[PDB]
Amino acid sequence: GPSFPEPKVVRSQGGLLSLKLSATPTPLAIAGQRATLLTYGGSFPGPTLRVRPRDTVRLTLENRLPEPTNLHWHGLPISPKVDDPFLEIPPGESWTYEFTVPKELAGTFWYHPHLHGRVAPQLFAGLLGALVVESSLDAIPELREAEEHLLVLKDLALQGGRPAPHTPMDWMNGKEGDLVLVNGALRPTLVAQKATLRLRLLNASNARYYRLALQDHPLYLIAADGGFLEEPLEVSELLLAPGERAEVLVRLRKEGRFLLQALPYDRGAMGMMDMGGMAHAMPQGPSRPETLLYLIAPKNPKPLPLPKALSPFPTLPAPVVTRRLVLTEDMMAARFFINGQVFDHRRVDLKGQAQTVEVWEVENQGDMDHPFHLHVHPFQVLSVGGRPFPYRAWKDVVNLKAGEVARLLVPLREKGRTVFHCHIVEHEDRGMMGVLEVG
Amino acid sequence: GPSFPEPKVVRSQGGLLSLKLSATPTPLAIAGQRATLLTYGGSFPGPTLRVRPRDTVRLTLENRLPEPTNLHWHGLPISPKVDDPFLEIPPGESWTYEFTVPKELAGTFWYHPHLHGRVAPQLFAGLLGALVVESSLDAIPELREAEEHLLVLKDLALQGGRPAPHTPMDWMNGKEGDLVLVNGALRPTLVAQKATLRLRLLNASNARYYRLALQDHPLYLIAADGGFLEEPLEVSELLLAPGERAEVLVRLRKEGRFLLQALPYDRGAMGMMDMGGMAHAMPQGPSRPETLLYLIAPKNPKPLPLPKALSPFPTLPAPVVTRRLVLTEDMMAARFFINGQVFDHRRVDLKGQAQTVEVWEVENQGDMDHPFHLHVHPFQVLSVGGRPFPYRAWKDVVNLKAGEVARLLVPLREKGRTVFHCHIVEHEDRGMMGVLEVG
Ligand SMILES: [Cu+2]
Ligand SMILES: [Cu+2]
Ligand SMILES: [Cu+2]
Ligand SMILES: [Cu+2]
Ligand SMILES: [Cu+2]
Ligand SMILES: [Cu+2]
Ligand SMILES: [O-]
Ligand SMILES: [O-]
Repeated sequence: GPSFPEPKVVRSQGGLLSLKLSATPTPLAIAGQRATLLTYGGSFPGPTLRVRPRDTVRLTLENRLPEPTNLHWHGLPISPKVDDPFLEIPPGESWTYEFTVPKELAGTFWYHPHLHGRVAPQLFAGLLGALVVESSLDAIPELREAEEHLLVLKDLALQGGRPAPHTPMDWMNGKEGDLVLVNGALRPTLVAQKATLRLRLLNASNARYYRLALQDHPLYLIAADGGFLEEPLEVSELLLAPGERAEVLVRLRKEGRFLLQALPYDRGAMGMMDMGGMAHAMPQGPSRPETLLYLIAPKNPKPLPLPKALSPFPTLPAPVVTRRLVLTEDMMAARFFINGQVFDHRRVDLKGQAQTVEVWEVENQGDMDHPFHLHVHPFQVLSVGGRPFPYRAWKDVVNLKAGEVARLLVPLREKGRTVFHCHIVEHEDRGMMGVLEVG
Repeated sequence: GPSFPEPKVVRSQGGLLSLKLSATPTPLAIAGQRATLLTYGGSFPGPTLRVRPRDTVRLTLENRLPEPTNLHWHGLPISPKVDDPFLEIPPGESWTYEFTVPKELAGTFWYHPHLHGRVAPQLFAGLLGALVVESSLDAIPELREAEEHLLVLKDLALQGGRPAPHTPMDWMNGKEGDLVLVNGALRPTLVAQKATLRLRLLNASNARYYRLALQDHPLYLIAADGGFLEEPLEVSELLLAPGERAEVLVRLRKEGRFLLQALPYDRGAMGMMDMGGMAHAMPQGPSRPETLLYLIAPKNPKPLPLPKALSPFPTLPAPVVTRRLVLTEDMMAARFFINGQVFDHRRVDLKGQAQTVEVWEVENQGDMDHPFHLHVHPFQVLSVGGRPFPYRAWKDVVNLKAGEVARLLVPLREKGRTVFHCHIVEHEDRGMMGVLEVG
C-alpha cells in the first residue's frame, strides 16, 4: 500500500452520500499485532466521509455491539433532532441519520458514539471516523497544489488482544494508551512528494493531548475545529486537545528526515502515592515525548507561497446574554461538575433564543485541563486565560488549563435540546455535561 | 387654613412609622362640592408619610370597601413579598405591611391600590397618598432654605356626588376628569414666602398627563421618580406621565402672579365619529390647557444659588442580558399587550438573577403614549426614541410615545415575583402587565 496509511475515503455521489455502516467487534491487525476492536465499517479508524456544502448525507448505522450506541456528528451545525445526544440504538437495531450539509461550512469534522455513561469505553475501543467538508477555497492554487493528508491522532492500550479495560484511575483521569498511533498505524513514514503539505489533524483520543511540533519547521495554521482562519497563522507548535481539529500547511525547507512529535505536556493527570502515612493524590506530571510519524522531504523542496487570505470570518450581531459555567472536580470520587451539578438528561440548564448571540464565560476551577465542547452551535473563542485569541475561526472545543477562563461568542443556530460537556469523555460519562435548550 | 392646601403629614417617630389606615367611602367637601370618595385616612389625597432611610414602616391597612384591595408601595425598592402585587385583602379584613426603608434612597414615592382588574376605578375614586423619603442632602443650605411643598396632580369627574363611572371608552383611553386638581383643591393659590421653592411633584392621575410650565420661569429638575439627579437640570417645561414624580427648584424672578399650567399635550387618546358611512376611531388631539395653581411671588425676590451638585449616580456593573418588551394595542377591544400576550398571574414572563444588571428595551408599537412601570427594581433611563437622556437618576416609570423605544439599565434587587405594566391603569387592568421573577 501507500507508505502513508490513511482511512479509506467515501465520497458523496451526485450530491448524495448514502451509506450503511455497522458498529461491530472486528478482528484486525494493528501496530503489528492481532486485536479485536470495535469499528465502524470494519476499519480503524472508520472510513473518512468526504462531502461538499448542500450535499445530502444518509447514513444508516447498524448496531452490532452488545450494548446500545448512537452517533454524534461532532462539529456539524445541524439540528439536534438529527445529531441527537439522547437517542439510543439498541443492540441489533439500526437508525438512519439524514441531514443536509450547511452551505457556509468547511473543514475537518468527525463522528463517534455519544450514549451517556458508555462513551469512553466505546470511543477507546475504536469507534470513530473523520468527515471532511470540501470547500471552493480548496481550488485556490496554494492549497490545490499542496499534498493533502488526514492525520487521525488516537492512542490505544491492548490487553489479551482487546482494548484494555478502564480502571478507576482511568475514570478519574481519562484513559491514555501506550500505543500512540496515527491513522491506526505505529509511527508511519510519510514520504512527501511535494514541498508543501496540507495536513488535516484530528485528536480522536479519549484524553491524550498532542503538543505538536515538527522538527526544524514551523506550522502554518489555516483552519480550526470548524472552519478556516482569515489568513494563515505561523506557529512553532500546536496543542490539540481531545476532540479538537486543525489544518496546517507545512513548508518543507530542505531534504532530510523530520520527526513530527507530541512534545511533553502536563494536562494535570493524577496518580496515587504512599510515602509512610500518605495514600494521597500526586501529579503524574508531563507526558513522555512521543514520535508520531517520520516525515521525509523530497529533493530540492521549493514550497508554494502561502495563500494571502483564506475565509473572512462573519461579523456577528451584538450578544444579548452572558453566561457563566464553572467546572469543578471531585477527583477521588471521579465526579465532575458544571455549576455544581452533574448531568441529568431531564434537566434543562440553559435556555437560549435561536439567531441571537450569547457570550459564554467558561471557567476551569479544577486542577486538570478540561476541553469544553458544545454541540450544534460553533463558537468564536475571544480569549482564554485573559489572553486574546490570535485568530478568528469557528471552534467547537476549547481547552482550559487549571484556573483559566475562556470567553466565547456563541451564535445560537438550530432549535432544540442539545448538550455541552468536557471532551475528556470519561469526565462526560462521569457527569461533566449539561443541557442547552434553544427555542 | 394655609392658603396652600397640602395633605396632612405623618412622620416616623424614633425610627418607626406605625400607622393604621382605613380604605373607606368618605363624604367630604371637594372643589366646592360635596362628594363621597374612596379615601385612605379619611382624606383626599391620603396622608403624606414622611420617613428617613433605615426607618421601620408598619402600616396596617383596614379594608372598608365593598371589594377587595391592596397596596403598591410605588417606587420603593423593597421586597415583593411585602410590596405584593398578588395579595388580596378582602372587604372588612386588615393586613400589615412592614418593611425597612432602604439606606440609599431619597425622593417622592406614593401608595395606591394594585388589585388586578380593579385598579382604575379604585385609584380614580381617590385611593392614593404620597410617601417622602428625607435625605441628608435636604440639609444643604440651597435646599434647606427653600420653601418646600408637595403637589399631588390628580383629576376627577363627579356624577351624582360620587366619582363618575368608567365607560367603555374610558377603559380604552384611560379615564380623565374635568376637575383638574392639586392636592384635591381646585386651582389653589400658593403665596410664596421665599424666593426659592422646592416642589415635589406627583402625577397620581389614572391617565391624564401634565405638560408642566410656569409662566415666565424655567424649572430646575433636581430629582426624578426615585432619587436625585447628579446636578440640577434647567428645563423650560416638564412632562409628568401617570405614576411619575419629579422634584424641581423654582427661582422666582420678580414680583407678580404666575400661572403653573398643564399645557396642551396629545397622548393619543381616541374618540369615535360617524361622517356618513363611518363609525371609526378618530384622534382626540391635544388636551385643553389647564391652570393648575396661581403662584404669587414675594416682594423683591432674591432666590438662593442653585446647589452645584446633588447626588452622584451609582456606577453600575456591566449588564448580563438584554430584553425586548413590545407594547401593542387592540383599541376597539380595549385590550393591551406585552409581547403579544395579556397578563396572567400564573405565568412567569421573565426570569432574572438578583444583583445582576439587565438592559431592557421597551418598544411602543401602539399609537397611544404608554408609561411603562416596573415594580421593585428602579432603573436608569439611557435613551428614549433614540435620544440620550440628559441626566442620570433612578426612575421607575418611563413614558413612550408612539413608535419610541426606551433603553433602560435595570439592576435586579430583591428576589421574588413581581410585575411590570403600563401605568395608564385602565390598560393594566385590561391586560398590559407581565411577570418578572428574580432569583
Ligand atoms: Cu466529539
Ligand atoms: Cu474534563
Ligand atoms: Cu458531545
Ligand atoms: Cu403606581
Ligand atoms: Cu398604556
Ligand atoms: Cu404596579
Ligand atoms: O462527544
Ligand atoms: O401601580
